[PDB]
Amino acid sequence: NAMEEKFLEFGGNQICLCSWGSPEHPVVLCIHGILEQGLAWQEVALPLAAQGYRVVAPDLFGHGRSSHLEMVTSYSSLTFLAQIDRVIQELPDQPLLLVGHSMGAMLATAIASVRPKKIKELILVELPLPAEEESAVNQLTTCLDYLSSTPQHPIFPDVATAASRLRQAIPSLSEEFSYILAQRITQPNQGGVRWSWDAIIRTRSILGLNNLPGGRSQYLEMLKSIQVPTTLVYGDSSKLNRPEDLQQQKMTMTQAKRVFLSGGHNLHIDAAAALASLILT
Amino acid sequence: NAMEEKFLEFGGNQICLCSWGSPEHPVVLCIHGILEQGLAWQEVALPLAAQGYRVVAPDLFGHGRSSHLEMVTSYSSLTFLAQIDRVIQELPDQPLLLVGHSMGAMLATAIASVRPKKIKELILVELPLPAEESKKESAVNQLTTCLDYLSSTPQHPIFPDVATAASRLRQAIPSLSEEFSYILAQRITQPNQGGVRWSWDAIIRTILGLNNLPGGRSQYLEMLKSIQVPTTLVYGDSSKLNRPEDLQQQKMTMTQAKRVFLSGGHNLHIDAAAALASLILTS
Repeated sequence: NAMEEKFLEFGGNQICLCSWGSPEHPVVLCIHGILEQGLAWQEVALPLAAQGYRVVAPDLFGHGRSSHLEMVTSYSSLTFLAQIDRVIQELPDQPLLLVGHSMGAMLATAIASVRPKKIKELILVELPLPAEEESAVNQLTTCLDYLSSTPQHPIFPDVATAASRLRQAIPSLSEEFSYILAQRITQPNQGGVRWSWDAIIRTRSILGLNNLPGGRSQYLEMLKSIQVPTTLVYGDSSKLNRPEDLQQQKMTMTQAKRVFLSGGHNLHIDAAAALASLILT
Repeated sequence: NAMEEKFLEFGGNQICLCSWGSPEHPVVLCIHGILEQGLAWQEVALPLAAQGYRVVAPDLFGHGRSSHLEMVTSYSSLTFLAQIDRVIQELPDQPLLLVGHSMGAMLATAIASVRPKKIKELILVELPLPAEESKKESAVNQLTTCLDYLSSTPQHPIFPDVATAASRLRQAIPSLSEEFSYILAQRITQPNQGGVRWSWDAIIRTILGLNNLPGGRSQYLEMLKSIQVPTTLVYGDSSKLNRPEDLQQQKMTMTQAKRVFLSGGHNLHIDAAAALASLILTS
């Protein structure tokens, strides 16, 4: 029943893999979104594991218990894609179910476009549309100044404060689950605790984590190119996608099934059971 | 006199700074191209140092004596740009002469666009332009090729001795003296599997998109157009790097740049080293 954790070496760093279920069972590979962690999948993972699946959810670099990258420029969608590809390499050589949430869904789309034989079904939860289109020089200046900044996390009195922060951000989290999440990504410091994920990732837009290595044009190509059965899952009260954004996705991924669940952006929390059932279908 | 090396820590890695001349003298910062090393600037650096300049040539990560990046995806133009920005932050706070060759010239243009107040003169030796790209969809194929490559573990050839490695350098750049070819190979070889291999990172020889920033030909020209610092475009009169249309494009885009043709091919830092030093000295 309980989550297991193991580390896998990659590129001089360590990837923390969270898993639930029997190691001999068919794999559901789940990719979390920005600032989250593999444990965020727990409410989806438990009913899947109960039905005979092995659920595997890596912490992306800089998140959860995975290594922070010592050189800031190593944080890129390309690095996360290589990380996920390495995780797949470590899993059994059978087509698996691939699920991604938000940034995780963008990553999953790229992985499914590159490794179609490995992907039995693709489930894209709250897929974002890339930014549409100022000068590259001014972009580059902002980026280089950001990379040299040395962002720090605030000091909370205790883990309970951190858990309350997570519940403010995702009101459907139980007190228990908010604490289980917060304790895994806090560390003692300066007489209290602070987040233990890499502070540099909090301005993901400037780091380019909102886009794939080839930019928007690579992303739109990918969406239409996906060869594997796919379901687009959205929260019926999410504000991630405007109506025109939903239409852009529907008109690009014309072969994808589309499902709306009861919840906002954070459907892995808001509608965990419904999402697990969807994956089981 | 002789080259000195000083190491600077950055991002958990080590940057080797090759330098010639007195530490208190005005700086000429030189950026080498792909597969080369800071020592490749020596023939330019000696006459500059003799005229009272401090010449500094960093080894780019994965090259020369700088660290290899243990995660392959770390090799990007942005990483090299951040590395060069870090090196500038380490140098005195006085506008300096920035010189780049080939890929190093591309990197030099980007850093000059970002930190113009730091640059007295920008000297661009054999500046490339990105090719006009096809509008055919190849981005899935490109990412596949890239991911497969990133997980490959290419091995360098094993040469029987350093003299053989030096011969390979001299075949690549015929104007290299036997002596200088040997000095370069000496620095970038190491024992392996019964002979010697290159000591730079084998993954760099490639498909990784290392040669250019994100944007394409059009975006890059906009960068070039924006350059406010005094600039000299330097070309080899027998170089085939730039077609006449590419030379024309650079001239049209950078209307305030001075332009000069030196006697030699692409590898002017070797072919025309004294002439290039002379040009730098007159800026």
